[PDB]
Amino acid sequence: AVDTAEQVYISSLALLKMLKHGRAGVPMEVMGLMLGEFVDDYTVRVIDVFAMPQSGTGVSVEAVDPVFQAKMLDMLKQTGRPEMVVGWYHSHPGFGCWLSGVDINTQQSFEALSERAVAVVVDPIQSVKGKVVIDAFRLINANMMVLGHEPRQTTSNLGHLNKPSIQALIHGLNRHYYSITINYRKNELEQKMLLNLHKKSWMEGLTLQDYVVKEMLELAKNYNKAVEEEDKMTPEQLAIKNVGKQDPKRHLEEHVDVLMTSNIVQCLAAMLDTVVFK
Amino acid sequence: AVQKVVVHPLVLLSVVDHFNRIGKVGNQKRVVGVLLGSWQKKVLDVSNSFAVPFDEDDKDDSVWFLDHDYLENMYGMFKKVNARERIVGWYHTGPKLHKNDIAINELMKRYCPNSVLVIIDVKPKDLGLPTEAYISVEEVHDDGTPTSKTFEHVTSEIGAEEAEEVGVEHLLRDIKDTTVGTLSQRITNQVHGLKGLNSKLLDIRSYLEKVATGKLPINHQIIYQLQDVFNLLPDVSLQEFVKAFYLKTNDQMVVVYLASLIRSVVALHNLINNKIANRDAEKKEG
Amino acid sequence: EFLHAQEEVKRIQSIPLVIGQFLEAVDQNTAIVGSTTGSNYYVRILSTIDRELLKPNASVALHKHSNALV
Amino acid sequence: TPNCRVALRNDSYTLHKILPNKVDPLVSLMMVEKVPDSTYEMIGGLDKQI
Amino acid sequence: GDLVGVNKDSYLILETLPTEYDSRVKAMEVDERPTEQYSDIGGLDKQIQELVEAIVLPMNHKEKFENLGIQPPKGVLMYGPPGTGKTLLARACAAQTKATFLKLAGPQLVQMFIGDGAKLVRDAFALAKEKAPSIIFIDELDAIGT
Ligand SMILES: Nc1ncnc2c1ncn2[C@@H]1O[C@H](COP(=O)(O)OP(=O)(O)OP(=O)(O)O)[C@@H](O)[C@H]1O
Ligand SMILES: [Zn+2]
Repeated sequence: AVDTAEQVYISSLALLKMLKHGRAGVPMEVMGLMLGEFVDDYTVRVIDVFAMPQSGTGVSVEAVDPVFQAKMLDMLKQTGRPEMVVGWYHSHPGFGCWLSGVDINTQQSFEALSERAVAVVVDPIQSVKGKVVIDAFRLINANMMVLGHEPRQTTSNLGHLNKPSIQALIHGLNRHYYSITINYRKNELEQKMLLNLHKKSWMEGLTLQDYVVKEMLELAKNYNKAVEEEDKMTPEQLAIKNVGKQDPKRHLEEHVDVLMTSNIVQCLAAMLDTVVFK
Repeated sequence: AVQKVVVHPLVLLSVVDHFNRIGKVGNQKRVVGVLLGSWQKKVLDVSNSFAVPFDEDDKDDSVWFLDHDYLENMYGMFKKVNARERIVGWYHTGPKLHKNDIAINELMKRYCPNSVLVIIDVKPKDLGLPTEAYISVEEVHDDGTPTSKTFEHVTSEIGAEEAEEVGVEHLLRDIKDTTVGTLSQRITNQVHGLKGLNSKLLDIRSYLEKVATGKLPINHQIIYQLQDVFNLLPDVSLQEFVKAFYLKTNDQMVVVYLASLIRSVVALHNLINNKIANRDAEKKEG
Repeated sequence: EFLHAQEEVKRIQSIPLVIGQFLEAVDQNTAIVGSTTGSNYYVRILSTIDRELLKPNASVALHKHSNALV
Repeated sequence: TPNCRVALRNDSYTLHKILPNKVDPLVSLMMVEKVPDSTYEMIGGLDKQI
Repeated sequence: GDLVGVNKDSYLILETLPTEYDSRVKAMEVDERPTEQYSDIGGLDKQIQELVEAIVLPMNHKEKFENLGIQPPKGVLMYGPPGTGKTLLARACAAQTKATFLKLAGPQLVQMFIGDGAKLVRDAFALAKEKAPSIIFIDELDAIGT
C-alpha cells in the first residue's frame, strides 16, 4: 500500500566488517548478514555488521548457518546490545558489484524471513580512499506489475542515487529492484579520533622523527639545468619563424612549478639547521 | 618474541564501539575484550577482535572475569571465516593499569604462549600517537625480590590495509593532503620543538623530584645513560660549533646557490613567456 | 581543491595494470590500443600527456578492467 | 565502409567513432618495394622507344 | 599424475583418480568372443598347430618353460593370398582360450592430427603390461611397414 523511500543509517562500526570481511574473501565473493533496527517505513538503521563464513564453492542461500546466528544472538545478549537481525549483504570483488543470479534466489527467502531484507553489495576495486563505492538495493515486487510500478515518494534521494546510473548492466537490474539511500548518522566522536589516529601516525610518528646534500643538488641541478635547455628550446620552437607551425602550444609547465617546489623542499629542509638548532 | 605491534583503526574501533555498548548501561571499570592478532613475523599485526563482557571490582580490586564460553565458540566462528586470524592476547582502554592486571594474562597463556595486552584510549587527548602496548615477561629484579611479573612497554604503530580505507578515509573529507615539501615539514618543526622540549621539561622536573621524593626509581641506570648519548653535542654556550661553524654555512652553500640559480631561469621562463602570450592577445585584439 | 584533484587523476588507476600495444592515434582525448591478447581496444587517453610518448607503435600499460591508457 | 577500422564500446557494443583503415597502403607498399619512382628525368637513352 | 578431481577455483584435490585416457585410445575395440571356432578350417591342420602353439603355450605351459628355460614367441606373421581365412582363424582361436580380443587395424592409426597412433601404443602396450593375455590382433602390417 503506502511505501516511502527508506533512509539507511549506518554506524561506523558496521562499516568496518563490510570492507574488512569483504577483504578477507578477495578475490572471491562472500555472503554476510546485516544487523540493525527497523525504526519506521521511511528510515532504517544498521547498527552492527558481523562476518559470515566465506564460500569457496560459490555463494548459496544455505551458506548461512542458522545455528551460527542462534549461537551469535545468544552471545549478543551477554554483549552490550542484543538487537534483532534485519538483512543480508555480500561482497562482489571480481566485478562492478551487481546482484547475481544467486542474490535474487536468496531475496524471496530473506524477504520472507524479515520484512525489508535490504540487498547490500560492496567492492574493493573501484577506489581506495575517497569514494563510498559499496552498493545497496531493495527488491520491488514483480507481482506489483499489475499495480503502480514507480515507487518511491520523496523521489530524488533515489533519483540522485540514480546518478551516475552506473553503466548498463547495473541499472539493468533496476528491473525488479530499486536501490536505497545510504547516509551516515554521526559517529563523529569516533570519527574525530579516526582523523586524529590516522594523521598523527602519519605525522613523523612523533612529529619529531624525520626532523645527497650537495650531490642531491648535483642530481637536482641536472633537473635544474640539463632539463632547462630541453625546456628552453621550446620558446625557440615557438619562434617558427614566422609562422608555418601549428600554434598555440604551452610548454611552460610542469617543470617550472616543479623546480619551484623543489627549492621549497630544499630551503625549508636547510632551515632545519636554523630551526632545530637554536 | 613480540617487538612491535600494528594496530588498525578497524580493530581499535571494535573497542570504541563496545564503549557505546556497555557505556549506556554502565557502570564501573572500562571496556575489556580479547584480542585477535595476525602474526606473520616478529612484527605483530592486529586485524579484528571480539569484545567480551568483563568487570573488575574495586574492593575486591583483584577480581576479574572473562567469559570463556564467549571466547571458545566465537573463536571457532572467526576461525571458520578466517583461518589466519587467531587470538594473540587481550586488550582494554585503561587509561592506566591496576596491579590486578597481572592475573589476566597468566590465565589465558593456555591460549597463546605470550599474550600481548593493548591499552587503548576512547577519547583522544594527549600527548601523541595514542593507546599503548605491553608484553608479559619476568625480569625478577636486582634488589632480590621474588620473581616479579611486570608488563614492559611495546611500541605501538598504526598501519593500513587494502580495501579498508574505502569508508574509513572517506568520512573525514576535510583534510588537506598534504602538502609534502612546503607546509608538511615546517609544521612538524614548530611541533618538534614543542613536543620535543615539553617532555624535556616534564621529565627534568620529575628527575629533580627524585632527590626530593619518589626514590626509587633510581632509575637505574637507563635515565642518564641515553641522556649522555644525547650529549654528543649538548649544545650549550656557545654551540661549540667552532668546527661546525664554517660547515654550518657550507651546508647552506649550494642550497642558496641553486635557489639563486633556479629562480633566475624560472623567471626567464615565467617572465618572458607571460609577456609574449599577453601582448599577442592584448594588442592584436584592439 | 584543484591540487587535490591532481592527486585524484594520479591515484587512478594505481595497481594493477596490463600491457597493451598501441596502434594509431585516431583523434584527441582518445586512441586505440591493441591488447596483449591481440584484441584492439579503443581507450580514452589520460589528460596529462597526449603527445610525446604516444608514438605510432609502442607498448603501453593498460588497467585490468578499464584498459586505461596511462 | 566495409573493411574499415571502427571503435567498439564495451556495454552496448556499438561503434563510437570512425577510424581510417589501410588496405591500399598494404598493396602500394609492396609496389614501392620493387621499384623507385623513376620519372622521365630518371630515364634516358630510350627516347626512340619512349 | 593426472586425472585427479579438484573443485572449481578452490583448487583442492580430494582423491587421486585412475585410469589413464582417452576414449577410444584407452580401449580400441571391445570384442567378447567370435561366433566361430578353430574347427572351421579344413586341410590347414598342419599350419594351425604352429599358430595355436604360440598363443596357447605361454598360458597353460608356462610352468614347464621356467624349468627348461623356454621363451614363448611374441609376434607371428600370418600371410597368404586372399581369401586365406586368416582373420577368421586368428580370432576363432581366442574363443576357446577365454582370451579377451581387441580389434585393431594398421591404417586406423593415421589421423589428421599428427601424433595419434604413435601415442596409442604408449597407451596400448601400457595395457599390455597392466592386462594379461588375452591377445591383440592387427592386419595389413606390410603396407604400414613401408
Ligand atoms: N584357407 C582357408 N581356410 C579357411 N577358410 C578360408 C580359407 N580361405 C578362405 N576362407 C574363407 O573365405 C572367407 C574370406 O576371408 P578372407 O580370407 O578374405 O579374410 P582375410 O583376407 O584373412 O582378411 P584380412 O585381409 O583382413 O586378413 C572367410 O570367411 C573364410 O572362411
Ligand atoms: Zn552472489
